[PDB]
Amino acid sequence: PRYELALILKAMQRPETAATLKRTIEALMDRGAIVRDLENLGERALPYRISAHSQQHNRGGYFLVDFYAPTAAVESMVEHLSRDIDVIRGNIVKHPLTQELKECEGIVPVPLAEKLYSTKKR
Amino acid sequence: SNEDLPISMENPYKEPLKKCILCGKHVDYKNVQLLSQFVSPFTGCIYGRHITGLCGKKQKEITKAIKRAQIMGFMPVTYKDPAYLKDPKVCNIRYRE
Amino acid sequence: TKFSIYPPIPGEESSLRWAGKKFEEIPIAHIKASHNNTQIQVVSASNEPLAFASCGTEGFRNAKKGTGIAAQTAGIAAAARAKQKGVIHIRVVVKGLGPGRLSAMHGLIMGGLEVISITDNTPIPHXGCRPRKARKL
Amino acid sequence: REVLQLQEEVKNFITRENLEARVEAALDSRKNYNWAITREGLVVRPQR
Amino acid sequence: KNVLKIRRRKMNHHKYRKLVKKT
Amino acid sequence: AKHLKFIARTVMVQEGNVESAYRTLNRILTMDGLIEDIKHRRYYEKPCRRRQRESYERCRRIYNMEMARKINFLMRKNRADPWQGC
Amino acid sequence: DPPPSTLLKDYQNVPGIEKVDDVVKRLLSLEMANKKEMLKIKQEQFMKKIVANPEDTRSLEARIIALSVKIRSYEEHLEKHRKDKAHKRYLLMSIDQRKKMLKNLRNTNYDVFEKICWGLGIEYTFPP
Amino acid sequence: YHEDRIRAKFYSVYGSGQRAFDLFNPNFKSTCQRFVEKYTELQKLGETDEEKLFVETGKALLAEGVILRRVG
Amino acid sequence: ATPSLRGRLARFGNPRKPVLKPNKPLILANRVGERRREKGEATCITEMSVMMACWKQNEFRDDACRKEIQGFLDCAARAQEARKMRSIQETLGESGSLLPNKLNKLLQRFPNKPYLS
Amino acid sequence: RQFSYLIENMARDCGEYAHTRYFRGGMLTNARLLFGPTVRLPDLIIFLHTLNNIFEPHVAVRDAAKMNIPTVGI
RNA sequence: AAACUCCAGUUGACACAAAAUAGACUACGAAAGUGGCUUUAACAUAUCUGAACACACAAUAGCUAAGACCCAAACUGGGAUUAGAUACCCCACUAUGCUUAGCCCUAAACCUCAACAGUUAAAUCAACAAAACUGCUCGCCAGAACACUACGAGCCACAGCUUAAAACUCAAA
Ligand code: FES
Ligand SMILES: [K+]
Ligand SMILES: [K+]
Ligand SMILES: [K+]
Ligand SMILES: [K+]
Ligand SMILES: [Mg+2]
Ligand SMILES: [Mg+2]
Ligand SMILES: [Mg+2]
Ligand SMILES: [Mg+2]
Ligand SMILES: [Mg+2]
Ligand SMILES: [Mg+2]
Ligand SMILES: [Mg+2]
Ligand SMILES: [Mg+2]
Ligand SMILES: [Mg+2]
Ligand SMILES: [Mg+2]
Ligand SMILES: [Mg+2]
Ligand SMILES: [Mg+2]
Ligand SMILES: [Mg+2]
Ligand SMILES: [Mg+2]
Ligand SMILES: [Mg+2]
Ligand SMILES: [Mg+2]
Ligand SMILES: [Mg+2]
Repeated sequence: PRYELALILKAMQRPETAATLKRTIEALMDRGAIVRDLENLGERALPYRISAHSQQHNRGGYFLVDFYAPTAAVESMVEHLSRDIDVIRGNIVKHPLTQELKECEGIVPVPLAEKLYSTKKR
Repeated sequence: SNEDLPISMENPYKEPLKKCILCGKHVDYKNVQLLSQFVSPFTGCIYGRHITGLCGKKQKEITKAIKRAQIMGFMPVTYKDPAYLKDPKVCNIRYRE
Repeated sequence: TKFSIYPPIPGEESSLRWAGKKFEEIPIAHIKASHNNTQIQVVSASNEPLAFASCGTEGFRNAKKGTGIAAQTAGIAAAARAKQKGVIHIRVVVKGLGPGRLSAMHGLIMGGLEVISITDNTPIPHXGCRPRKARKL
Repeated sequence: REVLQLQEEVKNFITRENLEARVEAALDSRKNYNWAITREGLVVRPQR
Repeated sequence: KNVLKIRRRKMNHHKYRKLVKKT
Repeated sequence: AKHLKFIARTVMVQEGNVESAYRTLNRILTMDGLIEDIKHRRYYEKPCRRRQRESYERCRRIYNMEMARKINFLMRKNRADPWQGC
Repeated sequence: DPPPSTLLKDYQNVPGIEKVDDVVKRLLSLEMANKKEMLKIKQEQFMKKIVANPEDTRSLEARIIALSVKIRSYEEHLEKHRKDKAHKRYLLMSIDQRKKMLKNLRNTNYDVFEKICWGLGIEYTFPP
Repeated sequence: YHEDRIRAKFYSVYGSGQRAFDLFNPNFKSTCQRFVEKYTELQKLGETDEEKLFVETGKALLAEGVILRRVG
Repeated sequence: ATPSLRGRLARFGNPRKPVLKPNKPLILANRVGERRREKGEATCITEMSVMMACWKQNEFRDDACRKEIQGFLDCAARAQEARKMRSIQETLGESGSLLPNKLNKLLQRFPNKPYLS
Repeated sequence: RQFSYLIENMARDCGEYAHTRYFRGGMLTNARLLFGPTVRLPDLIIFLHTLNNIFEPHVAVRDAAKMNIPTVGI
């Protein structure tokens, strides 16, 4: 199916960042994935401090990898990302653009619930 | 019979159903700016739908997106990112007197 | 400019200053307001301790420690030792809902310190350790 | 129609040939998923 | 309703369990 | 612990008015539910007891909001008697 | 199981699917789909092999074939999840509902009952 | 009534008339009712399109001096 | 907006388990609760603790603590009158939205009708 | 009460009777005690409003039927 | 009061535990249950009812074996209270709560309201509770107590569970 890899990489210089991305996309291809796109979301401060591979991180490079892969590749890819020392945090989610949003007509108002109690005189 | 009798039909004056501010829009966990508009600035607490004004479907989508973004490293948990404090105030809550 | 209750964000260029010092450089008064005691530690922005006082160190014992006037006295004591070290403006970080939560802050002000901000750091676990069982009274 | 649309997209997919070239092209660009909503339901794109 | 019927059963079971323990 | 400090639950003091800053902070923590949460967490509330409390609090909200809605609806009729003497 | 290269049931009869790039064939194959898509291909094979009208899905034959594919999916699921009591219930209930279908098919159309048993490899058993 | 469809559209397009209803006069005619009567007259002349029968009605009233300020 | 009550109570026709278990019928009474007096607290303690601080430092000699002593007496005088001012306003309803007596006469005219007539 | 004065005058003008005030328990069903053993009750009760001021039926509707008095009512 | 005083506060590092807010939502599941994130598998039945002679499940507690261990905590120990205190109150700590592999098969397992289909008219209807009914089916009930007991039988259960009486006794319950 179509997946989206949200990848936070260690803040590095351009050459080491390209080597990590190439090494990560090749890992996907070795597992049968068809990589569709690679997006750079920019280097930014992390929302909180993240400890990964005996190091503390405050900044990271945010990247996205849109790809198709067999269902069995996800479990194997998660294991690969856990061992790469240049990856702070990598998560694979089902691509949000696959899920089609149903149309919404609007807010149907809810009337006050009726006849909850018998009409006998109390 | 008679021309002046009422005729059966659907209400012509019926107003269109109201829609939430996010009706028809995609809620992504990567859009932290949007998600930040639905958390407390001081505590990061997700606002209930009575404050956000969202429908049930979008309150859930926003809630699930916030939780995903927080634990995936896109959004802080204990406070609203200060970068988004000057964004449009869409929630019905006032903390200053 | 209009007043902002939101603290200045470190790394951005703010105009607010206190005795020529930025918010990131103002010392911190840590108030731990427990149910049976109140502990106050004033530290520098670099985490250097400057003064420590608690209701127990001020000669209060047992249930008298868990009172407002006891915390107010502890605040005055910490403020006095901190003022001698060059502290005027402090950032207050109070954790706990004890009786000395607000009274400990008054003592800091009566002792000659100016509070520029108040921060609550009361620990709230997001799901954490199971607390002790309820009391039968 | 879905096979035709997909057949054009495959031309822009990443391969082992254009991998090094596509990586450098990504490092030079920036993708922004951030936008805000208003009380009237209007999107407010970021100032970039 | 009161628990008077439960209270009878409670005592029977308590005395029964105690008898079994004693013997 | 891993987050930045002096952002969460932080209120700045205006013109040395520390009382108004503390009242504002206390108002923030109350509206977000932290004060009641901290208090309920001092002793463990067993799940059966928590469900009963939530049910009681939800039924009270419905009743209180419905009684308030009726008061506001009838408040216009608190005007002086137009037909005094009849 | 069908080969992974097998196309999806939706894209197998589109004109020109055999001349598209190999990459496009992978993206429309079973290899790039979830297991539920493989079960739809298995259901199609059994229908053509057994039922007279492979397009009639409401016949007692088609229901027995559809349920037999679900039953095999539960058995494969439970082979990896042996403590999944929820799906163990679904399997036992589904086996009982196929026997109730087979009973009714045996009583109404024996010639079709025999082809269903041979095609699906079901050994009908009379209850004790 | 059939004319309620014409009234619903008129209020949407042109809003409520700035002229005030006088519900005491049993023969009062509002701008909407004047619009509805012209709309009915043109329909009886054989025109059957709805969007076209609505635009021609506005022009006729403007020719007669009626003020029709579109809401948007 | 009031929370929904659809499908919340255990009833015939409602498949789900009950969401709410009200111990009282959710039916509006024809009266509101009575104004609940606020728990009292000691006042003027700040001035009281400044006077007693001077006494401690001056061997309980009033001659040295005249300024603080007068301040404590003024706080009590102001607070003593505050007892009369609040009580007068509390009965008048100057600060209350409405008085429970006034709010109940209004509900008497529009009683909730949970029965058919 | 908006029409109490109007109705009382109309009754006097036609030579009939009006009761627009609070209706005390038993005016009809206990009339002999309240007025006297020889009191003559109404032969017809006309309700211009059949509801009381709490939006329930006027008690005299039930009591008129009890006393077998025909009622006209808006 | 006892307890600790290699204690407490700030900062940093750091789980095989538990899962604020959202939730004023009312969803999922046969029930038991299920509210941190991700992915994979996945939620029977194109009439209905139906197994106490079967099959598969079944909160908490508990048993067996090997592990983990923050916190809570039967028992136990100490402090206090009391006429006494085998309790309620305070402190410490264990079995246990967790994981894995097997057992055990019980709950006020109750929303004490069976499944399916249908109705809101007639008599609306003992009372209260959550208005009154119809068709059809299975299950169950027939004064109280003895009795969640005795015996028999079955069961990985051996101080257990399931099924479950009688005698004596009462004129009530
Ligand atoms: S009202 Fe349409 S999605 Fe919220
Ligand atoms: K949580
Ligand atoms: K909640
Ligand atoms: K039971
Ligand atoms: K119950
Ligand atoms: Mg009772
Ligand atoms: Mg007994
Ligand atoms: Mg009750
Ligand atoms: Mg059945
Ligand atoms: Mg069990
Ligand atoms: Mg266990
Ligand atoms: Mg412990
Ligand atoms: Mg232990
Ligand atoms: Mg766990
Ligand atoms: Mg239960
Ligand atoms: Mg039962
Ligand atoms: Mg049944
Ligand atoms: Mg039914
Ligand atoms: Mg009996
Ligand atoms: Mg038992
Ligand atoms: Mg037994
Ligand atoms: Mg036996």
